[PDB]
Amino acid sequence: SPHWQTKLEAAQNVLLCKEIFAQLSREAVQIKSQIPHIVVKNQIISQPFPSLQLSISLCHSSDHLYVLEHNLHLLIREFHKQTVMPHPASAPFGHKRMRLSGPQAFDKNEINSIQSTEGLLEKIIKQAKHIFLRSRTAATIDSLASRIEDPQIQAHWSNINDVYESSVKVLITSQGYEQICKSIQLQLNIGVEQVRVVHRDGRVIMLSHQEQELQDFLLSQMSQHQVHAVQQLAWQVLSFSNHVGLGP
Amino acid sequence: RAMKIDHLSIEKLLIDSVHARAHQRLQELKAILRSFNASIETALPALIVPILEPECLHIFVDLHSGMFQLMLYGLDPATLEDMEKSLNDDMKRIIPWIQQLKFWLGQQRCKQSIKHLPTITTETLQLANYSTHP
Amino acid sequence: VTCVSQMPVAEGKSLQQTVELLTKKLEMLGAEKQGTFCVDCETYHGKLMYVMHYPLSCFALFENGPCLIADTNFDVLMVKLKGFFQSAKASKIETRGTRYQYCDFLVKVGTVTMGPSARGISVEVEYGDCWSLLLEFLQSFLGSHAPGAPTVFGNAVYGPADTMIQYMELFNKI
Amino acid sequence: RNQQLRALQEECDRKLITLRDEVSIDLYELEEEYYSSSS
Amino acid sequence: EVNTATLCRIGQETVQDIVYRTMEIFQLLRNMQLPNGVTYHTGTYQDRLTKLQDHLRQLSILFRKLRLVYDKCNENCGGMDPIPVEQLIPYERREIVEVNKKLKQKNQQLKQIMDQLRNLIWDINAMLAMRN
Repeated sequence: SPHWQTKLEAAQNVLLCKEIFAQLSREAVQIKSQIPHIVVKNQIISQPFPSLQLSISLCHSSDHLYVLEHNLHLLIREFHKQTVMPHPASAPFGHKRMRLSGPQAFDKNEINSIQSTEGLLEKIIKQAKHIFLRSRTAATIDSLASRIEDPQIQAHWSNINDVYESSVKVLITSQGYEQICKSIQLQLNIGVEQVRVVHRDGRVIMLSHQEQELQDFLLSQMSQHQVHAVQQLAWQVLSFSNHVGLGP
Repeated sequence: RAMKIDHLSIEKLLIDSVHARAHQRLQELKAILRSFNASIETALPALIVPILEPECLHIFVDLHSGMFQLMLYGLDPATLEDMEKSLNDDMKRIIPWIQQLKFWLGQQRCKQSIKHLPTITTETLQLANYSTHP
Repeated sequence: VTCVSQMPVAEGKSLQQTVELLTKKLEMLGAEKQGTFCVDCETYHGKLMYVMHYPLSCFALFENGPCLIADTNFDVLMVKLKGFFQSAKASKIETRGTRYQYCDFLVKVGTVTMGPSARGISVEVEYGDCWSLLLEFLQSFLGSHAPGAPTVFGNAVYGPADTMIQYMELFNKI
Repeated sequence: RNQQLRALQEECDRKLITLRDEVSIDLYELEEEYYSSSS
Repeated sequence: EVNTATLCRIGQETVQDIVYRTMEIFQLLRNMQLPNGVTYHTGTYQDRLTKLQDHLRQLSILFRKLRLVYDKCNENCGGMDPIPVEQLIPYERREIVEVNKKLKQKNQQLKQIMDQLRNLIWDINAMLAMRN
């Protein structure tokens, strides 16, 4: 393999890395008060919320790999967009989104479709999504280890993992009973805000960063619904069983 | 504290200076709180002011300017921001926002408590006609 | 999409008093602050000088008016054909007001353009026919008013500018 | 060279996506087999 | 080789399967339209005919096994025949327990292995999120 060629390639790589590091530094110093952060000559770290010590750092001779590739691809896509053709006829030399406001009236859509903030914020909220997924996995593991004698809850992740959010479908999954499928919680986790979960009622909810007791409450009430359904399975005791009457 | 390194980096000098002045004003605010109330917490990058006595309302400082904004793991944007802007501009009107945040936690706790059960909250009945018994 | 709009010309107390009462009723309904998209209403004509703005303005000459270009292009076309049109000299009025988005429903209060005028209440639909919720809100919002009935429900797809021209046609009303 | 490398990266992306789909079927199967038993 | 409790569980599962097969044969009988309707001349017709033939053969074998297990449960009444604990419901084993403990330990090990595997799978999904 050519040696000077890959040397020149790595040189271009470190040059663009220095450029993007300067850009992220200028962004962190010129940004508003959205979040505090730590900027050093070569090491950067932010804190959008407690227990978020994002360890991104510019190294030089003087997850662990995916997030940096993502950042590089997003910044180079940003530059590429800064360079689609404007399809100019008289002299637009812009983007079709600008001229779309003429025929199609956009009160705030055109403002949102023009340009937005990115760079450090997008990587930060991606790490937020990551830590949210980690907390969800930890809650599931804690339920499995603790509520073992309890009905073993069973989860399944989605497949189209977007740039910011994802989802998981979870169910009670009583021991050897497919007819006990009385509640199915779909959780769409995102770093933008709290996760919104719906089981069977459209009850849009929002937990906290360390709030997980809603899972146990759903577990209990679904255990109740399950004993109701299996009683419907074997006499015919009617549906007079409610959730909680005045609190025992 | 009180770092006096020999030109390791001018950035390090800015860190030392801003960290010192920020810890100074943060201890000042902590003393103000202790003058009003009777327990708070402190950390290295910023400090924490408690609002509940059993985890939100965390204060922090701009490491490159004044106007030390605040942010909580809560809600109410464009209003908390205005409160912090008025705080940075005045530094006097601080306890009314403390009581506002007290009311805020009081209402958010019950809202989140009643969210899972079938309920519909609201500000007021909006019917003050029979304004005798209530 | 293109929702109805009318102007209940109230009296008794005052024009500004009626505007304040309507605004207070809307706030009691829960009208959230959404800026002030003051939509002017100027006349020079059978063309027109519509300056209503909805982050773009245009004048409807006829056939409801194409007016599909940005405001700058329209103003440049007007200044270029200075006199080459048949529509400079009529009264150039300008209506104003605030726009509040209660919940997926924006309401705008077109005030007195030249000073003699009413406060037209303009609402905005989401998808659009579709008068069930429209009427349910109009009856709960005002009294014996808001007839509307624009050149809608005929099927050329939710035309706002034709409605705006119809509203500006209220110039001869006073 | 542009067209050649575009085809190369398209083939690579296709292979990676097929890998993801197969691993997705596999993870669904193994997760269903695992959650059916609690130690 | 008693397997009596397993035999009763098998009989319960067999009657459940009989009910499910009844549901299935009804759901496959409802969609049996006229032969020369549009195109299903004999192909799908004879296909579902053989399908229901196998269904009925399997159901007959299941009824045979149900009769057999019922006769076995009846003949199983040996020693402590009355056993009045039915109405009186309440209100070595060491080797088996040790084998169960070792099995649960191996299961926890395999659970950690599956956790690592699904972590890698989520990572790969993240990579694909970065794809074009």
